[PDB]
Amino acid sequence: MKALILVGGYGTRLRPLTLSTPKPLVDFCNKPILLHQVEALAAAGVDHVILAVSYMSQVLEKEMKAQEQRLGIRISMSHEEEPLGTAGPLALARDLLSETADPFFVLNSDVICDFPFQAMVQFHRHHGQEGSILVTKVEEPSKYGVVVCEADTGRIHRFVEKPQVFVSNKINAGMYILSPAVLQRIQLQPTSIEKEVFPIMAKEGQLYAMELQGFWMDIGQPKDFLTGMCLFLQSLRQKQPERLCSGPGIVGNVLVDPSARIGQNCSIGPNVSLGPGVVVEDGVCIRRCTVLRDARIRSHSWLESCIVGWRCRVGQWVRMENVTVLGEDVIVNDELYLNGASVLPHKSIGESVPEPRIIM
Amino acid sequence: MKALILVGGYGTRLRPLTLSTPKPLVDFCNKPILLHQVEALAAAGVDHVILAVSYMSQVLEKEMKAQEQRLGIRISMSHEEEPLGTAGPLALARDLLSETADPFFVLNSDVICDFPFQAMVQFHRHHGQEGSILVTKVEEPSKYGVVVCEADTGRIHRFVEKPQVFVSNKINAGMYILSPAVLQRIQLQPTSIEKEVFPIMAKEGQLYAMELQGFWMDIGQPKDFLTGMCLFLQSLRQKQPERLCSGPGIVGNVLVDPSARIGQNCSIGPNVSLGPGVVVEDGVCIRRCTVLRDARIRSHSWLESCIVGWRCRVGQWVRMENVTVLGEDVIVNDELYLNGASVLPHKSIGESVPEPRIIM
Ligand SMILES: Nc1nc2c(ncn2[C@@H]2O[C@H](COP(=O)(O)OP(=O)(O)OP(=O)(O)O)[C@@H](O)[C@H]2O)c(=O)[nH]1
Ligand SMILES: Nc1nc2c(ncn2[C@@H]2O[C@H](COP(=O)(O)OP(=O)(O)OP(=O)(O)O)[C@@H](O)[C@H]2O)c(=O)[nH]1
Repeated sequence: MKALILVGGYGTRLRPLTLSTPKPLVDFCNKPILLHQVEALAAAGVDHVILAVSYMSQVLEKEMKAQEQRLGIRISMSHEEEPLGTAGPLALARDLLSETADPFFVLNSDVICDFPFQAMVQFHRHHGQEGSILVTKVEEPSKYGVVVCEADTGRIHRFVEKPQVFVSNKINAGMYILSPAVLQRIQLQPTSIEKEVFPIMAKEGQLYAMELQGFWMDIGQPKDFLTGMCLFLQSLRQKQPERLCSGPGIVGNVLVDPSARIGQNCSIGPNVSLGPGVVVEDGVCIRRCTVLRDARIRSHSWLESCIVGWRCRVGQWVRMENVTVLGEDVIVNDELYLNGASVLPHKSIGESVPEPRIIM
Repeated sequence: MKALILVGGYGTRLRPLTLSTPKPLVDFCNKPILLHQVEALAAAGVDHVILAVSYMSQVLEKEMKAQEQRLGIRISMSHEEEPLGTAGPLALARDLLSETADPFFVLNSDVICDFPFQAMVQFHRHHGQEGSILVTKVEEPSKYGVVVCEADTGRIHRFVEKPQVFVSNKINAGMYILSPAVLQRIQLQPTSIEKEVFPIMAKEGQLYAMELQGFWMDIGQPKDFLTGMCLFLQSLRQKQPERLCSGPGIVGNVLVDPSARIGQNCSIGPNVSLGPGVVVEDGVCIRRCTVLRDARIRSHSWLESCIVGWRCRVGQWVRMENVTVLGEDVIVNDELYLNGASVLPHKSIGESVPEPRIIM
């Protein structure tokens, strides 16, 4: 099939991470999240996907042009200079996606599940109308478009009603199979697919709703980034137990990259994903954390529920907790305490942050 | 002469403006500050200028090499790959600054003053020694690197100083004359000139001082940028009053580019620097505020002590004050009070913000 991941957004949620690199090139469990979705597409049999680029096209173009030939598929990219939202990508790319009368796949980048492409195309053949979404039921999140669905038919009566769920209990997981007939309904203008097309789509009855098995998380937020990392390591425990590292100083599910290094007398606790090149010295405790490429974590420090970005140097006897995000090349001095520090890139910290702040 | 302007330190201070363009290329009084530097250098009579370019290398050099042909002076660019601090620059360009036994200018990226290049190059020869610095008198020397000198030689005993040094009352204005033998005190490793080379040169007896005559300011902080603005607009009233705009609603020292347009029945207050293309609508009271390029400020707004970045949109009845700095392409919604808001680029604000805060 031909597919489409709209990957151009300014990652304003997940901001210090998405200041250096784009949001799809943020390394999520030792492999970028665009690479997760496009690798699942290549597993599903989609022959062709094109990126819908708006911002930091350089790095995305380079890495994706390499991974094009990495795996046997023709993957081009549609470039936009003015950000047309998440719908204008459809009409910008309508030149090649209005060729045949076959449905195309539109995914958010920031969504990680296990991807039922074949189950949803099996779903989409039944109702035969324009658009299919998949949805996920969680109680507390209402950020996305919360949807109202039918019985095992699945037809959408209503969606996009504002937060005050009241027993709806289904939120759309941002993945669509659209017919090419709705390609002409969208126009070139800066438009959002989530709140412009889909409302009249829902009052027309053309959306249908496949709902998902389990392990879904959107990881556009750093707290949601660590929660999705927890879920993804749980799913890898239930699927590939040999990938998760296992030793005497390893608790729970830990995803150590082979290029990484872990010193002795150090307790890498549960739900940790060390990146390619990290140096965790002798005596560090790390639980629930994400450490990205080339980040050195010096000895006797204690990290819980925090993202440590690229080329960071965390000093000795440092305590970082409560979802602390560090940008690229952030240097924490020794014996400091960071609580909720959102640190921008290229900043050396010599002073504790005892309350959640944006260090700038 | 040869000049060496250090221009590749990341502008961590005055951050939402330097998260998009480099600190040398941010607009200060409608011109990049680096262009103030090299234009007064080319007026004074240096042969060429070496730039030390690390951070946003391509976008800075893409304008610098287009300006060198228009100036009439040559430009070399010592390309920093690791950022070698603020002294490792002239260790990188050692062979360029070692072509002849000659003092060379070393300049900072942030300083703006009446650059006294010829009086400085007259002063450096009389004292004989290896290096001379341009100092300036402050009002209150509370916490900055302060300098204590001699009576008529200016032989500075001690250079760098942590606070409660009250006896000094003189600071480094960021301009240095340097003989090539200082060039063989340096090493290719990353180092600072204020931290280590000037400290041992004030141990030697080579470092000499000569204080300026008014209007010095850095633009490293954003409030320091705003007081430097007017420190410059008071200068443009004192020296070349033709450049400053004057009109019925225009009061005080205002700078307006010819592309900038202003509706009627408004009140542009003193110390305003409207950049190129900016659209000021009806009834918009702008005072003490620099408005960078392509920024639209909608009607009935009030702005005081503020920096509006590139291509921002300020809504109707918005009250922005207290060094509220908007980054590039920040859309402020109507009827909103912003006080202290540092707003990161590509971010829309729907709530008013009463307390000083970074919006990430
Ligand atoms: N190609 C492209 N993709 C876009 C554009 N705007 C949004 N997207 C995509 O929309 C997807 C999901 O939307 P969001 O969850 O709100 O993420 P976002 O674009 O980073 O926006 P924020 O709310 O600021 O985080 C993101 O993965 C983006 O890649 C665009 O203008 N061009
Ligand atoms: N080429 C280069 N120049 C630098 C580097 N670091 C500092 N400089 C220069 O050193 C001079 C003094 O530094 P600062 O005034 O503190 O400016 P800054 O580099 O933006 O750093 P902060 O204001 O502290 O964020 C400036 O002219 C910088 O351009 C560097 O790593 N590479």
